[PDB]
Amino acid sequence: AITSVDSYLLSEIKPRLNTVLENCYIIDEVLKDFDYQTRESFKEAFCGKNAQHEVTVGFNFPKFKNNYEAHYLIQLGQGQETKNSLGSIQSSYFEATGDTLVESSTAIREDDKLVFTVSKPIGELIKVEDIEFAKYDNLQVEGNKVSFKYQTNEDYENYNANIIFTEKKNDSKGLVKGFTVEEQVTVVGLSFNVDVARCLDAVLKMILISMRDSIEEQQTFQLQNLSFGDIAPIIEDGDSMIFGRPTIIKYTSSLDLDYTITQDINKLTFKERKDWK
Amino acid sequence: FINDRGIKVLWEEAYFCPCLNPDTGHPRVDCPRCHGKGIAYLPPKETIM
Ligand SMILES: [Zn+2]
Repeated sequence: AITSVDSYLLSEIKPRLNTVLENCYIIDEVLKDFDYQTRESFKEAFCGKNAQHEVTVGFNFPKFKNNYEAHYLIQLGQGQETKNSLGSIQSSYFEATGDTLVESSTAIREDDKLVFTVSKPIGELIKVEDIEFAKYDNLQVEGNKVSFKYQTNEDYENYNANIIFTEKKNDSKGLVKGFTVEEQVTVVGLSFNVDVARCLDAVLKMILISMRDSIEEQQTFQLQNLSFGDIAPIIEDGDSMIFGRPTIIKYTSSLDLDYTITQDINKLTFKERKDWK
Repeated sequence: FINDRGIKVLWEEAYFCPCLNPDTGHPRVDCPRCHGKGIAYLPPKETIM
């Protein structure tokens, strides 16, 4: 697909940041190496459900004033194409497949089959969690349902699973045409307190490490590489300075389009014609 | 002359807050005596400026 690393990072960082900040022992583990007073002051101010201060995330160049006490500024950077395929063919498909998804589901009995229901039509099934079927189990997929023989499996009549699958758009042939790009985004934790900037740096590094395992950047946005700048005053001529430490996140990812092929051939036919010269 | 021409102001005197971290040297961000500024202020004084 076409991709937007900045909007991915914003969407991914915001919930993760919230869920760490609402959970005191995570911060208590992340900041174990800092000075005791720095740790306790940060945990008192920003952390837990009762926290009176708050962190914020957003893109650069807003028209309004931000929470300069603690704010992650996201800042889309450079990139370049790095590797190309022969014919620019990144892949080919017989059935137009959408995004990868993971969904929780439960088995139910139906007509002496077990079935799992999924919210969308299954374009491909990658994994039913914790199950490997035998041929006897007569595994079949149909529409948005996975179906599974009941006879030997009655103990599992309400078994709970996670389905990893991917959507289908439509039944069509085509070529995925495109290339790989290596692209940079900068993130900086702004604070007018230097110890807050240093803690926001630690929290962001933890978040990015945790992010490396996510399906989003396992399937796309691969090879996350991190670089770190000096701590410096970002703005120097207010009533106080604003400090930050930049980090650069670099990703390798595919830019591509679905070139559908309308041509289809369903019968050869043969004829002999005679040359009398 | 100054009392005629100046506006009434409240003046409060700066001092460094004793909440500064004894190692890092930076203010505690949760300090109630100073709201994350390194500088605490004495009670206000009425003056004209
Ligand atoms: Zn203080």
